[PDB]
Amino acid sequence: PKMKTHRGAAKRVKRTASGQLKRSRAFTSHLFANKSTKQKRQLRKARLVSKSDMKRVKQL
Amino acid sequence: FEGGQLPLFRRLPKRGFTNINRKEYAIVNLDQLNKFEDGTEVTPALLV
Amino acid sequence: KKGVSSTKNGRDSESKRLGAKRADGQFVTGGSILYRQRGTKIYPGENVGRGGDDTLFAKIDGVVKFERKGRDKKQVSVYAVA
RNA sequence: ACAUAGCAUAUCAGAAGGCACACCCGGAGAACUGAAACAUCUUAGUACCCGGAGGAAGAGAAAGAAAAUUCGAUUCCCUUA
RNA sequence: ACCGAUAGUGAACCAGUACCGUGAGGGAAAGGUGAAAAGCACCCCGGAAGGGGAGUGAAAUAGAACCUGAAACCGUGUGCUUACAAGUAGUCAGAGCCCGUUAAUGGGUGAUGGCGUGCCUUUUGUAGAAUGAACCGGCGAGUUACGAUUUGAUGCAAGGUUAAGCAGUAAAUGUGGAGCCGUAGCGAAAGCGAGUCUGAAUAGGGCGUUUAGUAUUUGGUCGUAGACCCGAAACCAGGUGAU
RNA sequence: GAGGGUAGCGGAGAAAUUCCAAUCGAACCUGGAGAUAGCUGGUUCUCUCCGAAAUAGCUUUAGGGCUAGCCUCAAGUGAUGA
RNA sequence: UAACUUGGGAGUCAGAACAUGGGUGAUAAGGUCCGUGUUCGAAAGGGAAACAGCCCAGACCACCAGCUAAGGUCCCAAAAU
RNA sequence: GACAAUGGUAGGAGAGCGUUCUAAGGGCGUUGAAGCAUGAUCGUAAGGACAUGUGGAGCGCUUAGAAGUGAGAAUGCCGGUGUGAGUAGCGAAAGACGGGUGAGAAUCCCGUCCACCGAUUGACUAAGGUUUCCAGAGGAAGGCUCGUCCGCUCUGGGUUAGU
RNA sequence: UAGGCCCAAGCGACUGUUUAUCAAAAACACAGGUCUCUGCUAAACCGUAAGGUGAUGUAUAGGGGCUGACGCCUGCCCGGU
RNA sequence: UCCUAAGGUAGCGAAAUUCCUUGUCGGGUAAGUUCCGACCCGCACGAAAGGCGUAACGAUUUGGGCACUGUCUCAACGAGAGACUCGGUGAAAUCAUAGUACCUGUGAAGAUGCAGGUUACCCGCGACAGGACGGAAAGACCCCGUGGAGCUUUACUGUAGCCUGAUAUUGAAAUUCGGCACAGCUAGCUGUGUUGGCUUUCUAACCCGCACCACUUAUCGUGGUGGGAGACAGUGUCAAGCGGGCAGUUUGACUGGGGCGGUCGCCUCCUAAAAGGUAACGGAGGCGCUCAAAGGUUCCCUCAGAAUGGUUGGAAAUCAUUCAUAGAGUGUAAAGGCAUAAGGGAGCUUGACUGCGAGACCUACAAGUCGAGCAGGGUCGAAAGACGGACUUAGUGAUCCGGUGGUUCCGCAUG
Ligand SMILES: [Mg+2]
Ligand SMILES: [Mg+2]
Ligand SMILES: [Mg+2]
Ligand SMILES: [Mg+2]
Ligand SMILES: [Mg+2]
Ligand SMILES: [Mg+2]
Ligand SMILES: [Mg+2]
Ligand SMILES: [Mg+2]
Ligand SMILES: [Mg+2]
Ligand SMILES: [Mg+2]
Ligand SMILES: [Mg+2]
Ligand SMILES: [Mg+2]
Ligand SMILES: [Mg+2]
Ligand SMILES: [Mg+2]
Ligand SMILES: [Mg+2]
Ligand SMILES: [Mg+2]
Ligand SMILES: [Mg+2]
Ligand SMILES: [Mg+2]
Ligand SMILES: [Mg+2]
Ligand SMILES: [Mg+2]
Ligand SMILES: [Mg+2]
Ligand SMILES: [Mg+2]
Ligand SMILES: [Mg+2]
Ligand SMILES: [Mg+2]
Ligand SMILES: [Mg+2]
Ligand SMILES: [Mg+2]
Ligand SMILES: [Mg+2]
Ligand SMILES: [Mg+2]
Ligand SMILES: [Mg+2]
Ligand SMILES: [Mg+2]
Ligand SMILES: [Mg+2]
Ligand SMILES: [Mg+2]
Ligand SMILES: [Mg+2]
Ligand SMILES: [Mg+2]
Ligand SMILES: [Mg+2]
Ligand SMILES: [Mg+2]
Ligand SMILES: [Mg+2]
Ligand SMILES: [Mg+2]
Ligand SMILES: [Mg+2]
Ligand SMILES: [Mg+2]
Ligand SMILES: [Mg+2]
Ligand SMILES: [Mg+2]
Ligand SMILES: [Mg+2]
Ligand SMILES: [Mg+2]
Ligand SMILES: [Mg+2]
Ligand SMILES: [Mg+2]
Ligand SMILES: [Mg+2]
Ligand SMILES: [Mg+2]
Ligand SMILES: [Mg+2]
Ligand SMILES: [Mg+2]
Ligand SMILES: [Mg+2]
Ligand SMILES: [Mg+2]
Repeated sequence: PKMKTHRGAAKRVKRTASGQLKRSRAFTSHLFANKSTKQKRQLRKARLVSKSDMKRVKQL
Repeated sequence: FEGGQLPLFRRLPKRGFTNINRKEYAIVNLDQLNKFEDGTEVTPALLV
Repeated sequence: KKGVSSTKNGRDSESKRLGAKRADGQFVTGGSILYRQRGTKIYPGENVGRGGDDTLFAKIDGVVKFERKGRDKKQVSVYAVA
């Protein structure tokens, strides 16, 4: 039976070598510091892709 | 599975939607034409 | 086999990392952090600017020197020259 | 009371039961387990039970797919994935 | 490139039979004389069973518990050795007496000295008075299909590659280019392109560009299947039982 | 003593959690079924080279796990390590 | 004589005693809890009568060869009455 | 010729022997194959040989494949054999003697004497069990001993209804 | 072969039954007492329904609690469920 | 006097109930924690989960006498079965290999095996029970598992049943009481049409475990006839409330073993061993905000106290003079800072901005803070410059899902 990816990978985009998350803590409270609200861009995931590179394999 | 601690794909939020018509042009670069001659045409019946 | 009294406090804070983060002599870069404190234990000198009550950080390139100019006060300067 | 249930004779062989119940079609239909517990979910419309046929049953001759220029009943195999 | 009697169906053998259960239902063991029955006429001890001769046969040391006959284990005379001794049974020195080898710095026995608390699992640690084994045989635990990623191999090179089917010693070879991956990325998307994206910005940033991918396979490891074996109380269906 | 009835989510009980084919806080026999087991026990041939940890963070988590830390081959960079 | 970057494969998350700086305990423990070293775990030998943790020292195998460490030198038992 | 290195668990990395089968090449086998027993031999290990017995018919060696591939532990499974051991136990109780049979007699058969139940160890009927019933013959196995005997084996027989 | 007896307390009134196979009792039943439900296809049960028990019975009779012969007796609170 | 719905009457009372307790006192015995009678000082008796007494009865529980005896001080001997010796037959649990001594000591802290002594020739039968942590059951006690069962309840979510409405089967007639659509008059009434309900009243549906007749000789059943109920019920469909009768289920961890008590994240010291780091149920404290000015800027000023006197006298609420280095103050707890003020006033104003960010520190990850300078628009200042919140460090909560305001974006033939 084919390897079945699981669809928590609506949350990551394969760049050309590494993953790409979207930075957490978005909504539900903005009683929070102003230059920290300015941090809303995205980063590539760290080197814990060791623990997940058999889960997101067919997004390629 | 981090052992009861919720995994890495529960903290990160989801965004996007794909499409229903996402016309994917077959992107031929311009360098590949430097092989043939007579300059007649390039053609979706010939460039295949 | 008797019921012993209840303790009261426990309850520590976490930590913060303090102290020197670069040292006398080496070569630093214009954003780096020299020293940081919850107060003013080291004043700034030339080419070093304070932050929000913390994190004496070098303005521009060079090497660092520690220095005193009063009887108790101490300051940090960076000279870009080499 | 008029006829019908009812009742009495004579013909007929139609049925019932069994099957390898392997495969199929409808009726009815659990839980152990996975989620590191568990109730929506999933194990699964799976196993047990019952009904009817066949050497194959079901589907089937567009109130369809499609969007270009359209081709064309149903079933099954590979890709779409 | 399936097993050869503890394997293979439970069942090679007058098997779902003996046998256990009131019942529903469980459920074994047990193959081989020789080429041919030529299956020991006769003689002897004994009531017989057995036995020694004779006899058949290449072989009865092949006698119907029958080819081959290993170990535990119970025995028979023997070469060395033992009744003043403290012992996880050996090992290393070494006397005396007996035997002569796949002929080599020879084999067996051992009066006396040093040295010394078996094995496995489990543990911070074990001789452990922690567990496990009576002993000897036989059986008995990382496997396969499908995928994903990795190095090692081998074809071809900006290209590599066939699926189902159809022909064909159930021939692994011919055709089949539907598809997949790669040659270009960025952004949620429209769209743009060697660069886009956020952005008022040609400012600054994140991800790219300068080229090696691909098909099959030997390894290591993951996923879905029971997925290293052996073990639970317990749940839910469908029935048999008031002797 | 002879016939008979009541059957598991049930039956019978002068009530004890007693009895139901040497039993029972819910009988037995098949089938789902090789249930699950973060728990014990077991895992078989030989030799070379190198060879640790018993800690940190977070968890219905404390005898379990995931990541960093410490070892190992294979490539590189190569003077950064003592 | 290492170090670091990348990529395959793990195992550990039940530690213990000594020597010292400390909390708790009663300047009690082979106690518990941190720092910091060593050894054992995963290390056999020699000494401490025997004795995982103390003292010397790290076993590739042979030989009926010599110096030495820790501890010792009348006898059991190698060496000075 | 040097030069250094070689304790070791969990675990990581290489080189290796052996077992069963197939493919190809090349052999040994009634002048004695595989296994079995014995031996002082050879390789660094797993292991490889060679003579001699027993054995009566199908095996090696090189290369290369594929795996149901290796045993000392699972209160493992099955089949054998022991230790305990000539030890505990012979499943209530009154027998003694003579004769006979017999190869063999405390145990079987005949006699006298003795004891034992006697609202039962007596005489009958149903329930069950299914040849155990009787005669003749036998001694392997059964009977907690023995055996000539039997509820066991062998051969041949036995049950009659109008009430 | 055929009964030991007396005095005096505690819980049960009694005869009876029970944990086969460690408990025979001070437990359970019992006649009596009392509250409440039930007007006849009765309520209450068993069954999904049909059927049946109650009952071929009719409130002086049925099912359901709680006490346990007889004697003297059963005091106070309707805020709460 | 305070509160409750009321506050325990009768009768018993150190009892099957009395902890302190062998309560004190009287009988019984010389001696009496148990028994008997009384006391009330009922931890915590009490009136149908019944109180107090009761002749008869019990294989009942407790105490005391008499008759009697090997129960005992104190054992002895007789009879029989086994045990023992010989002939017959002949098992079993167990078992790493064994030629298996004792002392003191060491050790996983209780030795047949080890060190040091001491004492013992080889071999069997009859007994005894101190060891071999002897055998027999993968300890039932305790504690763990995100293991199961059975039971309970105002745990959560459900369900068999039961009560009540709507609407169908389901028809006729009347009385009324309405709202709504119109007219006319004095907010309110007449007619006037929709239009719901509400009471009744019939009769063909339906039901009658309702009597008679036929199938038939029959309590079921079918059919007619007469009666009684009657558009209700019974039945389906949808909706509410009842619902431990019955089912699947959850019920945390830390812990000098567990429940009990207390804790669970952030901030600040100390322990912490002069970088950072560093535990314990070790010692001390806080927080889950507050401020339109207590934020930004430009100027200017320096304190709490100690004296010394002066209408009122707090010892001390104002006023001056002098000596005052921080002994005051900083919205909040502590440490580190501050007299260039980062403290106190006075004038203007919103930078408590938008798009960002080289590079660092911390770190498993997610997070977390510090940022020179760049553009657009400003505020204050003469200008140089400062300003992307309060002297720092606390004052908070992933994801998923939903709401509101924009949007050059998609919007499943085309719009
Ligand atoms: Mg064989
Ligand atoms: Mg047979
Ligand atoms: Mg001959
Ligand atoms: Mg032999
Ligand atoms: Mg000794
Ligand atoms: Mg270990
Ligand atoms: Mg021992
Ligand atoms: Mg054992
Ligand atoms: Mg009966
Ligand atoms: Mg009970
Ligand atoms: Mg009973
Ligand atoms: Mg199983
Ligand atoms: Mg299953
Ligand atoms: Mg090494
Ligand atoms: Mg100490
Ligand atoms: Mg330490
Ligand atoms: Mg070491
Ligand atoms: Mg020694
Ligand atoms: Mg000595
Ligand atoms: Mg080694
Ligand atoms: Mg390996
Ligand atoms: Mg062979
Ligand atoms: Mg074995
Ligand atoms: Mg055993
Ligand atoms: Mg004896
Ligand atoms: Mg005689
Ligand atoms: Mg009969
Ligand atoms: Mg006999
Ligand atoms: Mg006979
Ligand atoms: Mg009684
Ligand atoms: Mg009562
Ligand atoms: Mg009473
Ligand atoms: Mg009221
Ligand atoms: Mg007294
Ligand atoms: Mg009294
Ligand atoms: Mg009352
Ligand atoms: Mg009462
Ligand atoms: Mg009685
Ligand atoms: Mg005897
Ligand atoms: Mg004897
Ligand atoms: Mg000791
Ligand atoms: Mg001793
Ligand atoms: Mg003896
Ligand atoms: Mg004894
Ligand atoms: Mg156990
Ligand atoms: Mg009728
Ligand atoms: Mg329940
Ligand atoms: Mg706990
Ligand atoms: Mg405790
Ligand atoms: Mg420090
Ligand atoms: Mg549209
Ligand atoms: Mg549309």
